Amino acid sequence: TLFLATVLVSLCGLVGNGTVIWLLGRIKRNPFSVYILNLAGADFAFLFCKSVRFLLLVLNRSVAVLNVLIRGVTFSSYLGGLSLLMAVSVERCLSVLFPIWYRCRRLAQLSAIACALIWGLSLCMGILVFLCVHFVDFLCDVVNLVYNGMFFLTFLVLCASSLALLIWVQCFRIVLLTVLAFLVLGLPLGAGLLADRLSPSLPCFDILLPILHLLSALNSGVNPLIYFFMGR
Amino acid sequence: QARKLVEQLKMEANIDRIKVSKAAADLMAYCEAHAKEDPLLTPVPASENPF
Amino acid sequence: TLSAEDKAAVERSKMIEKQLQKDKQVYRRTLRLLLLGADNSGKSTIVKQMRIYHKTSGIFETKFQVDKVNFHMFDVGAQRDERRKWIQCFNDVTAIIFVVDSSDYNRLQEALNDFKSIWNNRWLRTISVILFLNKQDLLAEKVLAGKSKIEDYFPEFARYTTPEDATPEPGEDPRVTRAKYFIRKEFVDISTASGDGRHICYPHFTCSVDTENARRIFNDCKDIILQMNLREYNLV
Amino acid sequence: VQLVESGGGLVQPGGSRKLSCSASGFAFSSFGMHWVRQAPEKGLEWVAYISSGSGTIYYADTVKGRFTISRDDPKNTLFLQMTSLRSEDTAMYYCVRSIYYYGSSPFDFWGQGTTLTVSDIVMTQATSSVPVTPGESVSISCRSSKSLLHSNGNTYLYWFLQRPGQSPQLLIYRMSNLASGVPDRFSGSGSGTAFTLTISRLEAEDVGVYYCMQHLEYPLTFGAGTKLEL
Amino acid sequence: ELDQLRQEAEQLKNQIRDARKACADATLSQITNNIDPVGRIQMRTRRTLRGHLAKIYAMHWGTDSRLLVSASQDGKLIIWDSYTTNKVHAIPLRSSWVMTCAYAPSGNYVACGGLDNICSIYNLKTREGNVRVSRELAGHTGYLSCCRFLDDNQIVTSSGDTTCALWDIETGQQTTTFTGHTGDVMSLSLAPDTRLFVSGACDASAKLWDVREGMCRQTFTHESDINAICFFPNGNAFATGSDDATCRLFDLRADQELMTYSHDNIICGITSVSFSKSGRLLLAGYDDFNCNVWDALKADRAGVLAGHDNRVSCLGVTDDGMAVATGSWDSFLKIWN
Ligand SMILES: COc1ccccc1/C=C/C=O
Repeated sequence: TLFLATVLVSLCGLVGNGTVIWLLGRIKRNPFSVYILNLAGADFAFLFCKSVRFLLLVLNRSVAVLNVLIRGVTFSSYLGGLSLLMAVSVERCLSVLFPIWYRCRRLAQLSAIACALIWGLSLCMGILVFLCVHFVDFLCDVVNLVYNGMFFLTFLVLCASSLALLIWVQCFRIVLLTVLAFLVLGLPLGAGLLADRLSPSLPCFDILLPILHLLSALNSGVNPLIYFFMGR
Repeated sequence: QARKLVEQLKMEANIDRIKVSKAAADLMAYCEAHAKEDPLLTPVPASENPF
Repeated sequence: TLSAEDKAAVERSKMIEKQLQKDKQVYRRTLRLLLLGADNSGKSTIVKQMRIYHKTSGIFETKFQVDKVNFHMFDVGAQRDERRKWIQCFNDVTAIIFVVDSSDYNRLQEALNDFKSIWNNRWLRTISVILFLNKQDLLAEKVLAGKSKIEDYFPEFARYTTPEDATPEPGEDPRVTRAKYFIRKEFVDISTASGDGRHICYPHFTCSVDTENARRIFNDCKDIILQMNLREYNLV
Repeated sequence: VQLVESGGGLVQPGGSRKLSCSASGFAFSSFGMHWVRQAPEKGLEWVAYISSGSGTIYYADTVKGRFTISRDDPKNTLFLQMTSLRSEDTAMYYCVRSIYYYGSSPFDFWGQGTTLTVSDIVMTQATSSVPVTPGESVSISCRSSKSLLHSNGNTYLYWFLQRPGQSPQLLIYRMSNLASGVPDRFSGSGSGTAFTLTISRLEAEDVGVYYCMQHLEYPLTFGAGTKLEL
Repeated sequence: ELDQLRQEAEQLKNQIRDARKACADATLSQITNNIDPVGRIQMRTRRTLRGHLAKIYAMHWGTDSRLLVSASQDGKLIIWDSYTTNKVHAIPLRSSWVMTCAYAPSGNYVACGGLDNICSIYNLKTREGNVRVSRELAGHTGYLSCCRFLDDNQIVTSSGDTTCALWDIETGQQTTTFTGHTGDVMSLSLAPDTRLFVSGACDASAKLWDVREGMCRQTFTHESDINAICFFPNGNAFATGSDDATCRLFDLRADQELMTYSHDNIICGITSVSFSKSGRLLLAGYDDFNCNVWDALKADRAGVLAGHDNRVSCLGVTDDGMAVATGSWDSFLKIWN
């Protein structure tokens, strides 16, 4: 049924993510490449854990506690997974509005600091929401808002950056797609959070989930493919 | 300005050349004599290699 | 496994590496420029202009900063006519500044030849050229006299009309600008004949009394940096 | 190169004193700096070491905690702040220049020293005094409890000479190399745990106390030193 | 009478050509045809050095086969320890445009030079403890392309003014000037006996000079600029790598072109040429971003280094033959073994 290809498509996405983490590390290192490498690594961790879940579930020779690990890291694979794009897009705009600053006066390690600080504020507040989503019933509800706040602004900023670059390229085919390429990468991650936070609102995807898990695998399917076209 | 060229070329013409065979033999003999001396030709064992 | 002396040597190496990182920041924050031209071309006048207002030695350096951006501009003296061998040291300069005397028509043709040699050079194939058509106060005084027509040296001028494009806003005789734009196009054609990445020619009209040359260089170098950002960072 | 130290004198026990050595005539900021001492009638004893860049500081066992070494590179001066002094800390304190790279000679220049009075690879030099006459070859021997031949290839032994009433002067660095400015008559040889310094054709103005110093591992241990008298 | 002088010169050149052909009874390939080939020579990057900030234009080994000096366009002259990768010195140059660096045989001095037309000789064994510019030789009218030491007091420098020079460092004067070339002299190799040296220039011709007497003994003729030159270890042959993708091996005792190392798949220019200790391996750096190891006798390719991202600008084989150091325009030196 679904797992006939869902495992296959997920493994294909895993292979593609290995391919992109491999090509980016053997190609020259530029500030945008650090962020793309980090995004590929995040998707690598998520898909490796997911594939381990398929391995331990199809064989069933486990306790299905990896699931408890997945949800709890997922809320961090979203925020960071969006924030990184946010970061990149902002940096992308800074590459054109302030070219001398970006080429000359920018800290070479600023990319590797903004990444690993995004994660430092992605999981630190992302694992915490899991520690608050299920464990505590009626408390730390304001904290949840922060996660949906820091997310929302991020998404907005991403748009407010990406569209900006568009209006800069029209105030200046393959080039055009790249500019808003990253935003379609943010297309699922905004939706996945919308799916996750509104799953109890309209829960009827028990049958769809096996297809959705394929779709999520399909979500991870073209994800390494677009890492190349917008990271070549 | 052109007599220097003719004098230099006269000095270069009156040299004592040797047959190319003897020079080739000398180069081959030098390469054979110092054959087990350069690690690049015959790789030295990793114990004697400082790199 | 290292000895005490070996550890001290490693620490000295790390200190050297620290000074090298500081020197790397200094080297990156400065923009290297190379200034070329002929003896007729007004070239020391330009270095004087951007210095005052901002032996057998070979390399001359003229540092100057515009809007908190440092520029190191290098002029190559005490070298012979052949240039194909020391031009490889300038594979990484931000821009090559070529100064061509627009006043002298007789030597103009060889100026185009030098520009072509610079443009189509296997080492400067990724190096933009900022072009200064210098000595134009002399160009106006030469074209408003009628004693030297470009047709006597460039036969194609008689069939050239000024394009429906920009014009010098202040009072300029409408065929002064015709001749000036013809000189400009004679270089623009060579630039656009074989174009690539980072290989764009910025033409500018300048004089000795002009004090805005540094701003022109800064704007052109900023555009060069923008293009390298758009290329090395995959934006185009 | 000149290196003059000051700050000595009488200190009542339990006091505190700041020794300062000012270095003029060389790149102080690129040289590691040692503090050594000599008791009133005894041998040399390493006290402290501050590396170039102030990133590696080492102290002796009889010195750790009480003494703080520091350097002011812009002012070109190194300071030893001595707290809770004892009667065993009375000595002439010498400040020793020492650079470290491939081929470098540490312990080249020694200061004139400051006299302060308070009111482990053991290296043995059995010959405490060797009678000598000018014009004859002499040999001074040193042993060690641990072989100094490091795996890299070089043995870290240093031979110093201290003429009467003067500061120690480096003779041989790393057991076979000859210092800069020392006559070719001095030679060093040996293997790990056994070293010999040979002076061929001894000529007066080379008499005094000869010391052996190990540099394989901190702390650096000296020897009693053989006293060559005319 | 310029016609008469030109006619006499043409007749003399024809006599030289006829005499040089009269001694070419056999070619090096014919004699070498029987000895067994080297086989694949695969050398791996053991140590890589990552200190410089810009393109490396030159290196030179020390006579201890341990230390090496590298010159970069960033105005730095770094003396590296090969075994431990440690940086022993980092001399800041007064001019950032450096094309040549030299390490004295004694290890005391190091020479740099470039577009400044000055040969700057730096002292490394000073009591002050910092590297200082010992002297600045300032007599050339063109860029320096190569400087090599004869001893601690004499240097030989090739310049773009079509002239080479032999300088006494203490006096600071050109003891001798060599004035035969008609183009930029771009490389320079010193004979092991240090009594002769071959200089390659942009006139597609190498010239052999007597240091003591100042004359040009014999001139060898390539079809482009000679960018690198290096004696055979014997001292009776040398190799010139040129802009056309050829490294040619000439012999002094026969005044010939013994062999031409070239391949149809190489269309780039040879930047650097060096010999293995035995002389049987000719290593050449290329604009193709990689170094090719040729068999100096069979004229066949033996191996490829291929570990650089930009053009290999300098190459050097240690005196003991342990390693071949390659310096490219990617700011990295690589020690191959
Ligand atoms: C299952 O959640 C999702 C739903 C739709 C699209 C993506 C995801 C998850 C992506 C991983 O970060």
